Amino acid sequence: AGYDRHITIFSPEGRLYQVEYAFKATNQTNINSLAVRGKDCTVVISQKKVPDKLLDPTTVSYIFCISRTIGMVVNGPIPDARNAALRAKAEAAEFRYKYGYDMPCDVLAKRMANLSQIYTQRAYMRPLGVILTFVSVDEELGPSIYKTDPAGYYVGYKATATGPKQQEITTNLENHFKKSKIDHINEESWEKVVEFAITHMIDALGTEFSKNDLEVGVATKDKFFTLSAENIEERLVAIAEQD
Amino acid sequence: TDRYSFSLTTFSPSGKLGQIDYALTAVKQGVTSLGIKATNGVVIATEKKSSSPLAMSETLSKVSLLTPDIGAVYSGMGPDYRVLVDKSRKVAHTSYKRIYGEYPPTKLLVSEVAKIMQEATQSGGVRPFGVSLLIAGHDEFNGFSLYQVDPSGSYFPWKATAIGKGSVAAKTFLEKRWNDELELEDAIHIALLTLKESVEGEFNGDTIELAIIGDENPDLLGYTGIPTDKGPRFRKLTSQEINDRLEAL
Amino acid sequence: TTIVGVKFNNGVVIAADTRSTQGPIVADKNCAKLHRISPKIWCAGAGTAADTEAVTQLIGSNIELHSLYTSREPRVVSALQMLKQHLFKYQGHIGAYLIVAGVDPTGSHLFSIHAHGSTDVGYYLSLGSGSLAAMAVLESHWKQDLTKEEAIKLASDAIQAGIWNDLGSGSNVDVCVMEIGKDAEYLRNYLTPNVREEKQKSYKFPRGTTAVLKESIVNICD
Amino acid sequence: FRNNYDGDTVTFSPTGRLFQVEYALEAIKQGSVTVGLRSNTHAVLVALKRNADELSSYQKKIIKCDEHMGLSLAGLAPDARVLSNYLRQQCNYSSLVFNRKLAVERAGHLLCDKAQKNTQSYGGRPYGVGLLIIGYDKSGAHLLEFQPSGNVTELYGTAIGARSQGAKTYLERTLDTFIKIDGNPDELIKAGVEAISQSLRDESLTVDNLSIAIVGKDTPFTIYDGEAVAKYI
Amino acid sequence: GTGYDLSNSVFSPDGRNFQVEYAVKAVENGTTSIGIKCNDGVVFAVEKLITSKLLVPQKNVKIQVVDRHIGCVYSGLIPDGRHLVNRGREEAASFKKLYKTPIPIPAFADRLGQYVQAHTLYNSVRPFGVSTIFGGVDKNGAHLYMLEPSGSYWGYKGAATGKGRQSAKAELEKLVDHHPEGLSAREAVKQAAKIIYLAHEDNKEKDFELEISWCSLSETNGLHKFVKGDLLQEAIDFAQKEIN
Amino acid sequence: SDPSSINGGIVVAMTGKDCVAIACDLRLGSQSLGVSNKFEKIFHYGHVFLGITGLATDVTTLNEMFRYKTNLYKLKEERAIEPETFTQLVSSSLYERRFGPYFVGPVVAGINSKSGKPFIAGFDLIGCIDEAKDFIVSGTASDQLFGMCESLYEPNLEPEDLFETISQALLNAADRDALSGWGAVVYIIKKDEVVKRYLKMRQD
Amino acid sequence: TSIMAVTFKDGVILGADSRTTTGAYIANRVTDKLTRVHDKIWCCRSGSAADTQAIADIVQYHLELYTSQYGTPSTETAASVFKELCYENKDNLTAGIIVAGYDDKNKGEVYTIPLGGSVHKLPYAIAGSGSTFIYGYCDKNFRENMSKEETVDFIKHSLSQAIKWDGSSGGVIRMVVLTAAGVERLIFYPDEYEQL
Amino acid sequence: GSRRYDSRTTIFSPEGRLYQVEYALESISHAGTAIGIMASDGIVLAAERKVTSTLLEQDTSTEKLYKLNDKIAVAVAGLTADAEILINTARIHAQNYLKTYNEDIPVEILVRRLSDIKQGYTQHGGLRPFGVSFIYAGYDDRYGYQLYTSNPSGNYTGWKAISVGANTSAAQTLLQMDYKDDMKVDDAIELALKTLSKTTDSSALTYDRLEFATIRKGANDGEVYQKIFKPQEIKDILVKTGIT
Ligand SMILES: *[C@@](C)(CO)[C@](*)(O)[C@H](CC(C)C)NC(=O)[C@H](CCC(=O)N(C)C)NC(=O)[C@@H](NC(=O)CCCCC)C(C)C
Ligand SMILES: *[C@@](C)(CO)[C@](*)(O)[C@H](CC(C)C)NC(=O)[C@H](CCC(=O)N(C)C)NC(=O)[C@@H](NC(=O)CCCCC)C(C)C
Repeated sequence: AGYDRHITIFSPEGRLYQVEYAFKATNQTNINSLAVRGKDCTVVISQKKVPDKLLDPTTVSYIFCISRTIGMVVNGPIPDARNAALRAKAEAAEFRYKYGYDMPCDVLAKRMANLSQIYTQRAYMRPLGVILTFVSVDEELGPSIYKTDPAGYYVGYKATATGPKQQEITTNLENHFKKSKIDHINEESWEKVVEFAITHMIDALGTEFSKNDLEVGVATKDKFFTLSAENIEERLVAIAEQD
Repeated sequence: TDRYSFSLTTFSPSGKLGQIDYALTAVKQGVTSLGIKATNGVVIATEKKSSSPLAMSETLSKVSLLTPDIGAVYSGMGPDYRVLVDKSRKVAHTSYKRIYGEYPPTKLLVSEVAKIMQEATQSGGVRPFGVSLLIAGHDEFNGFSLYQVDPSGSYFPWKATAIGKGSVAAKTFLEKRWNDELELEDAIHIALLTLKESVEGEFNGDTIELAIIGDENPDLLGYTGIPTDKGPRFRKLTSQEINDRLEAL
Repeated sequence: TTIVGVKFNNGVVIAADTRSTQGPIVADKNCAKLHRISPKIWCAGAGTAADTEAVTQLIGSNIELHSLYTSREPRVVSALQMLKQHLFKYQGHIGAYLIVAGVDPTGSHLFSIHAHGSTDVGYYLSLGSGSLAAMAVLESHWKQDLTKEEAIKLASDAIQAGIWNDLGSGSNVDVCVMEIGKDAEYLRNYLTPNVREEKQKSYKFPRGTTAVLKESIVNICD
Repeated sequence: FRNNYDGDTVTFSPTGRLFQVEYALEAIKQGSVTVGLRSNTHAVLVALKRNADELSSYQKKIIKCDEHMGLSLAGLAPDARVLSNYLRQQCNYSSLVFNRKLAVERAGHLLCDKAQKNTQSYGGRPYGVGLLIIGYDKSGAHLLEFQPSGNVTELYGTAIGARSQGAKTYLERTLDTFIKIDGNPDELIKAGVEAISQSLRDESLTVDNLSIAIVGKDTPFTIYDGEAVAKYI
Repeated sequence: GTGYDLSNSVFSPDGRNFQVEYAVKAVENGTTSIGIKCNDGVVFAVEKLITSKLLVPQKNVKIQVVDRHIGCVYSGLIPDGRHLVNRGREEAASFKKLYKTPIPIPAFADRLGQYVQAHTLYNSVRPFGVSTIFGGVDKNGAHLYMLEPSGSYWGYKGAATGKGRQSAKAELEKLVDHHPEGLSAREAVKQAAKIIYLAHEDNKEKDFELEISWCSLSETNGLHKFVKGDLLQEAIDFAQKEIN
Repeated sequence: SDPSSINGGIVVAMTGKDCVAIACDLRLGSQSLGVSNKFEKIFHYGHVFLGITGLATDVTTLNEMFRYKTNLYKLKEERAIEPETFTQLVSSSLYERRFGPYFVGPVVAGINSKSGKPFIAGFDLIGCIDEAKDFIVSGTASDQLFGMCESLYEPNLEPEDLFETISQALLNAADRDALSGWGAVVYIIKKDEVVKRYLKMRQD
Repeated sequence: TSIMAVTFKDGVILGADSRTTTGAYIANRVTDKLTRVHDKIWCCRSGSAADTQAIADIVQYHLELYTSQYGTPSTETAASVFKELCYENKDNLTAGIIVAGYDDKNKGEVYTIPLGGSVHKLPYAIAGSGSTFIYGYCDKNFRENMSKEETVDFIKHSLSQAIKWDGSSGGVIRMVVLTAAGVERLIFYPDEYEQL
Repeated sequence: GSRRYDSRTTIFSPEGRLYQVEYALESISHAGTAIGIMASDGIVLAAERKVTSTLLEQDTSTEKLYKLNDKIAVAVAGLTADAEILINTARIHAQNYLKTYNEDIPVEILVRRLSDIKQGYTQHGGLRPFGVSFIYAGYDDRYGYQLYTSNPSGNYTGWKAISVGANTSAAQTLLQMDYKDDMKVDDAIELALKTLSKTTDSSALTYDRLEFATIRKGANDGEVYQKIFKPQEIKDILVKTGIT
């Protein structure tokens, strides 16, 4: 009648309250993110909020380069976020050394989601208060988005969004794929896919963005990279010409 | 450091093992899955409950192959199932195939899985697994078999059964329809009808996962040469193969 | 042993003899030196017989579990990395010499591994005591852009060089063909050029030739 | 309030306090008073010893660590035995490996770091003793104060123990005097006697009651007891 | 029922680690300290509460050095800050051992960061009771960091923590605006003395000592070095002339 | 010095029309000293017969071991071990001691109770499976046996016939070996019944 | 083996023969002894085939992990990793390695790591059994800040002498060019270099 | 730390009772009833499964009866999951014995060892006890036919007739009323059925709910034989006694 809420053991109802409270933690940063697939690319967009005038904007990031091909975006507090990243990087390097080929997106995801499950069963480990979104252009499955949570769950997406205002972005995208019929963004270049993602972020959230409000990651054939404030700026000049 | 070297499932005054009772509650909350055994095959089926209209249902397999002749399905917590499947595959090699050069019989791989779940009942600092499994398989000496494995670690052989949400109403539906002279095509027919009572939404090969343990599939082996190798008996049906039996249902 | 591996335009072929020895005496006149790792990755083994058979199985077992974990077809480079790291670990005390080849979603591959764990890559390779007899044939008849049938011929010819010319090689020729778009075909006893000639006499003894001291029935029941 | 946050040292109070550490501090306040004081030439320890009966012995408060360094204790005696021993090894190691007399400033950093590891890990209780460490290394005379929280402080003079606030105001008042006592050990010991009696209340300090230690330039660390301290009464 | 604040690794129903927030309180109770990043280096300073006339001047050092190019100062529980530097010192030496090159500041930050996050993961450990301000000069320019008990760390133009964190930040933000084109290494030292003196209003009952250090490509040759004698007296005299 | 050469002893297995035969000599010696004329080298676990030559302590151990392992197998599987499967359990068991092996030369013989197929197999000391359709040989006079079988053997022999052939193979091979002989025994195996005969040979 | 790496005005070039032997039998005549540990850091392998492969695989791993966290490693760092593996396991390895890499700040850099596990930074380095014969040639020919054409010639002439005299060296001459422009692979066949 | 969540499974009550042993024994009193009766010419084991379904498979099922050995067998009452862990050591133990002494393990030595494993979880390790009671039925050249019982406490005893599981008090009195020493096996077969038939909480006692075994030495083979009754055989014997 008390401690079934403090460690990772079942409640009378069959629930794990420490897992449920971990999901709640992922929204502490008040930052939304989304991910879409192009013809032969994948784009992650996350909000960049730097509320303190004493910070260095370039050090404030929730997007990580896990490997040469895989990138990861995190919804959650930064120390848990950086924890998860370090492991993902180590897990990636080790896979390549052991198996002789770069770790796929869906495989890395499964791994990190298997680890998350462990913290859900063993009592001395707490779950991490983070939702991890991995992206790549897999040499077998093409553009890929895979997302893991504190429950240990993971699934592949056509597109996804995460954060406090997730449902706004989600319904917006769902309506686009019912309209377009296909399950990706029909565009040749990644530049016009980054534009699409920012456009649908603005149209779903209802807020305009400057070069410092955004943080972008792009996955192409054999390369994941993050855009500078300047590349985003170039991308924001392009959206403000069609409208 | 791990200071949890003591049991987390203990006996309550009444004789109940609290954590197991609760784990079973989680299994009732999970999506319905079932299994039926014909004279010349076994069928396992479940419903793909989608987390978001944006998620791709193919990337999540609720039905899994353990050995070429053995398949598994579940009701309950997905992540716990996943890691169980990983361990179930490994144990089939380490404790059997690396010793005898052949795959474990259905009853013995079940037995190994049961044990893995039992230890989660007694070891220091762990909760039980929150899943019930259905294992369907074939071996040369036993024929076709279907087993149910509970969070406690217990296992029962079944002619037919279901687990999860509508398991009560589904078991009643199966009792009406099952006999000892069923062909495998019939068992699939019943399986689809039994699963229709559980599903409110779309009922097609896109939202329903189904696999069989039937004849040897020579064209699924990947190689020709060895006459004693005739291919796996586990076959997962495609979205299209399911719709073929739903058009006349 | 003699073992060879030849790349052609649309895949790779590997071949081996079937002689097994214990000193100067032939242990098995027809053993299989070709090993399935996965359905589309096969392996030729030379050296310590139990060493090749065991390292083949260990890795094959690991590769199967990997393929399930990842939901992907196994790659030849994976099997290559696992074998070499294992062999290296044992500093050559596991005396397995391997030609590993096959097809995967990244194309066709042909490699070789030594007991100490080093790996070579090539279009044509051979190992074993019959290595030199076979390699001489390969260096003489190999050309680029071989058809499947030309690759079989060459690999088969190379194994024959070992069978006739090397004492640590003989009996039959086992072949396996791995093609890009097809299911790999295993040709056990592809050639049988060493059929024993019919005996001159029969040595069936007239019943009662052997003197018997004691007779009984054995029991198996329970 | 306090009830729930004092079970172990692993737990923080809502205010940000570590109660187990703070109760360990209380064991020092119950301990017998001891005092330190230095000049540029010499560093001095004066300690009041506490007996159980008039049939028991007065338990010793001063320990040698090496030929240039030692300390006085207030609180749990076994914990002083553990901690003084450590510094004896750390002094020993510095000598054998580096042919070096381990400096008193690093003495404190080692005690600070050892004490801290007990305040963060489950199971381990804090230490229950305060230490007044006097030394003479390659940079003159030093005196240190040790609290089982970890806080080590280099001072000219200080006191710990029961009623030790009286002695601490005295040394605070007569700074300009005792710091200039260079070259005359006696008039520094006699300055430390007049310090400790500021913390007396009930008893008059006797010949088997008083314990004095001195280190310095031309003097090594030594212990004075019995009729050898009779002159300072 | 609750009791969510009794065990470290536990999450509250709102998704918080109450034990960490309780450690923050220990830091807030601690003595104030800052860091000023400049156009080629970093300047650290800190308050030293003089309790008695019996505390020896210049003797109770608080700013620590990791390696030769990094320096750290902290508010909160000192022994915890010492422990964090011992780990910092090992971590940097291990990096120099394998990679030859001295550890980059961003690399060193994550090292302390992953170590502090580790102590919010298990019930058998207590979270660190320190905020730490650290940084230095590496292969590409200067870096300044601030590390929280949660494991959070970011790069800062100016960092401040402890008792007088309010007064400091308010004064730090005027600097970032009045000097957008970078501040010099020399200027920052003087300006660090002022910030400490003005954040001493928060405790103006007890006298205090001033302790400053700097790491600067052109002034200290990229090595961490304390401020002594004539430069130190120069910085005091600037604070006195600004406070009046 | 050579552990395979201290105690002596030989074993031979041979297949025929719906039958297998396994045979051994009774000698246990230490170098020149003949010690026991009773030491049998064949064992069975259900219908699966195993023969072992080599260092006799290892023979004795590996027996006890495979009884231990087959007993546990039959209890879990609820069925007797089969020759094909047993062969595999012998290989993995030997290779487990790869770098500190048992100094033995195991031989497996029997009839698959399900398919009715005759089966024999041979092993080296580290578990390399040597599967043959005709005959398998083991022990200190394997050379003499290899020559005997390769000459005397013809396929599809009848139970009575096979007995004559295998016995004459073993006997003449044991008489050219100083460390084999002293008696002998021959198991004739059918799908239903098993017949065990002791042979009359030289005792020198 | 015969192997070398040479710094020049624009960057650095690595060169090797392609022969692996077991005694007097050539196991492989088309070996690539030039191995990538990072995008623009490569190495020259001599000694045990098994040992040098196993070492290089680990270095590539370490630098891959370094890149995830700290960015592009310096050539000096790549040397340190090799040094650590070779020195600390000196008793169990027969491996002599030349590390070469192009940094955009440091231009061209060559580090040599012989049997001991010691590290030496040089303008150019030669190693392998065949290198002994070309000590005189290289010392009298090498100049600092040569052109690409000039350096390719210098390596081509040197390794041809090594191959000419040393029975343990032969096959083709492989080179790898490391500059700001990227990575270039060069191959020279017997009929070309024997005639020099 | 973890101290808070420790049930302390191996402690005494103020009364001097082991909490967990008692609560586990309470668990067993709910499980299906098992009966063992030993006669002059053999031993009988029977059990009742809790209620189940028609769908349930009866041919492949053997859930409460187990073969430990060539000559030893067991009936289970409690968690099957727990029971199999112990049954597997019991099997290993017997084999170890056989490997050592070249003789089949005496029935008591086997029983004692399991009961010692059980006693373990009672005294150290802080783990829960096995929720299992065993009846043992075996033969050896020393005591002949033997019948033992062991419960979670690690205590074992020898019996002429015994029951574990549900309604043992009711079942013990009924045996205590109809058992005699000069009993034939087939007389003891009838008794076990009648006893279960009178304590059954279900409407009727059918074959699909029963498991049956005999460890009878053959009145012609002259050696010990084990027999686990297959559904059809139980179906036949149930009509004989008069239960249809
Ligand atoms: C060629 C026939 C060359 O001999 C092949 O490489 C062949 C490999 C296949 C897989 C059979 N090798 C053998 O048959 C080896 C040759 C003996 C050998 O390599 N040595 C010189 C030691 N033979 C064996 O593997 C045989 N085993 C043994 O002799 C026992 C070795 C124990 C090692 C401690 C078996 C065929 C019986
Ligand atoms: C030159 C060919 C001169 O030896 C090179 O250094 C070359 C190095 C490249 C990177 C492979 N080395 C070899 O080819 C070596 C030569 C033997 C050696 O240096 N060792 C210390 C072993 N060959 C091998 O490494 C071969 N393996 C062996 O175990 C050598 C067998 C020698 C007989 C005992 C492999 C190429 C298979």
